[PDB]
Amino acid sequence: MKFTVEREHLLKPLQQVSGPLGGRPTLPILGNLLLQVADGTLSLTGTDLEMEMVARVALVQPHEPGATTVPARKFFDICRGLPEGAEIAVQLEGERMLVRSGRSRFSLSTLPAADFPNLDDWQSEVEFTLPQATMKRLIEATQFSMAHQDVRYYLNGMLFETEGEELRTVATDGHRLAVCSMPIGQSLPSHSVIVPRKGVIELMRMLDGGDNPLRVQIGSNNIRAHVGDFIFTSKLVDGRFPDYRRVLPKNPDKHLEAGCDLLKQAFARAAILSNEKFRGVRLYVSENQLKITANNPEQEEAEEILDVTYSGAEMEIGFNVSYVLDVLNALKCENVRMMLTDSVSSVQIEDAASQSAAYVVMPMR
Amino acid sequence: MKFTVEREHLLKPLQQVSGPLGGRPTLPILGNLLLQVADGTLSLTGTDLEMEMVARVALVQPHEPGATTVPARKFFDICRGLPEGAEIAVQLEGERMLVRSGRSRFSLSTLPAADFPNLDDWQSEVEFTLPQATMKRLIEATQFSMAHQDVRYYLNGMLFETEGEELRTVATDGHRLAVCSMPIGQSLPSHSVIVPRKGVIELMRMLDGGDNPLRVQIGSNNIRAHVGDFIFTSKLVDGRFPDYRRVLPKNPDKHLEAGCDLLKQAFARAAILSNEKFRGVRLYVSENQLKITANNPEQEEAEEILDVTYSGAEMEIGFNVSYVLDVLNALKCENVRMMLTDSVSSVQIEDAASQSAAYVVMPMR
Amino acid sequence: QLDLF
Amino acid sequence: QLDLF
Repeated sequence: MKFTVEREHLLKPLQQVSGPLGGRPTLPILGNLLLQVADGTLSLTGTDLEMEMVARVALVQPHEPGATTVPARKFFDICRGLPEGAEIAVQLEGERMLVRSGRSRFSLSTLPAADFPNLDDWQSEVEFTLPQATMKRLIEATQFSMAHQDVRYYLNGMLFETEGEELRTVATDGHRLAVCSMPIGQSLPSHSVIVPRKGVIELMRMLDGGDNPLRVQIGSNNIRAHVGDFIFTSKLVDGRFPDYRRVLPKNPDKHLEAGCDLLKQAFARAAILSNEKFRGVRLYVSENQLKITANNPEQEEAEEILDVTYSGAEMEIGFNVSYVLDVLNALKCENVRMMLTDSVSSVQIEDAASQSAAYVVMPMR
Repeated sequence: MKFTVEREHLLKPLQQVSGPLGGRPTLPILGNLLLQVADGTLSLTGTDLEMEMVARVALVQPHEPGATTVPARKFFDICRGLPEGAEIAVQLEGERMLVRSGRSRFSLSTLPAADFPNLDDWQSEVEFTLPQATMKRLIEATQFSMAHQDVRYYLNGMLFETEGEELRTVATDGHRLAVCSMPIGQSLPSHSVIVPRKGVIELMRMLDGGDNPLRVQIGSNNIRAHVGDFIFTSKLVDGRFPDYRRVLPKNPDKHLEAGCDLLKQAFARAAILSNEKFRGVRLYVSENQLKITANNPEQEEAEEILDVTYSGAEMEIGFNVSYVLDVLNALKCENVRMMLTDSVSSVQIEDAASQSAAYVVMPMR
Repeated sequence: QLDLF
Repeated sequence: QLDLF
């Protein structure tokens, strides 16, 4: 195999395919990228066994078909290290891959293409396209609520749910939940899948922001996303995700509205004097007022008083301030709505101007 | 103790005294900031028993003298967390410090001011003032050459040398050396001191960039720097630093000139395929040409050929590429000059247009 | 800290 | 690796 490609045509694909790859791989071949020349296209593949990233690069310049695997980080660094506009001539010579550009020459060790892990074939059950910005919004709105290395593995991922013309993401750690729904403009069958944490991270990373729409294909045990010349494929988490619909407060009697920034800053300041482990704060809701208090084992105390829009009954609710701040930071809006029941029931937090994202936080006794 | 100060005028002082106060402290009081109100001035002090940070804030509003110690990070975070233009009202109320601004209230635990470590007064032996930019340049030009946790403890710091009207910084790890001389427009006695790594870091950190000159005072075992209303004091390293003058190649016969960027990029690319631990590259110098080669245990090879300005005998010299790259990155000039003797003797590297900084790198084999 | 489920 | 001193 041989190919000549402009450095500019190779850089973003190399960066994208090196994504699933970590500092210390399990197998040495996992530290390598699979390079395949065929039909005037160079395919680059990176894997971690659970997910794969494939990039396709058009070859205009003479090339010979073939395949090999090269150390990803060394190959990317070589190409990146080359000057702007450099022409990269690559050729397979025995058990070495030769990289030449100008008066720069590199010989990289190879591992056979036949040894490269093949992700199992599957047929797509549900396919839809959506703007990149929509996928970014869906992920960013819920990602922080995913569990961190929880024993219940199904919580360490993001639920992706199709229902009618909507795509929905759900993330929960058992204490707080985030749910985001976005219209797709295509009638979809009801499907529900769990995308692992790393798959979620990769889906985010692949979104360049540009005009290119994102094509999503969901199978029974895998998910695939196509963006421009990239194809990301991930295994799904085999588990049953909790029902978010049951978690949502049914008819919250109490509705509080406040400026997101003022609310966030008051909680951020009060957080300083809350228990380092338990992060407990107290909310005292009263007519057009919110009082936030915190105290820690060193007996330090914080108090914040805000003007809010509230007319219901006075109540005292405890919350892990980190969970509240996470929601307020994910919101990025002018005003927020907090929907309360009682002191022992979950709060629903939203944009006061949008119901597309809902945040459910279970309180603290 | 009582004071009222505008947030923006407490922030930089808290950032400058509390910023260096990091991690799990030896004594709990070390995690605290000493606050002292006296003569219409609020003094803020942070210490680690060796280095000290003192800021003086003018109190233009009513105040009551006194002293206490408060958790540094919590107090800084509270003030930082308060809105733009906030008026911060502070008062001591028992074994707790009260912080009030708007409808925000904080009660912080205190530790007695009398328990706060008071560093012994010392007499300045050498003093001079210099622009911040000069100190920044002197440190940045040599800092990378300081040793990292070397048994020869005196190499883990930076030598500060005064001679005539010059201030000079020297840093070495025993393999490479960096020396920077700057004229200071004040006749100084010949003095030489070693500032520890952490003191060097703090000296850099205290440079705001602004109009304020820096006033340095050096004692027998301590160094102090004043910038505006901030006083940084560090203990000196009690050791004998090697003589840089001896280390400098006497009269090199060979001189190579090259574009810093082309040279840097060629070395950065060859570095990829060099031994991960030993970082050895080979330089082949010939008439107006430099060939850089690198190989690793996996027998991967890199080769770079550059046009340089070299009129001398052909030679092959081995170098730790990291040492070379560190110099080339510290240089930030158009052209570099490499002054060579032979394959087993040190190279001197400098800006082709300036002798203010010199870099001496011992080769390999 | 209470649980959602 | 050779030493400066």
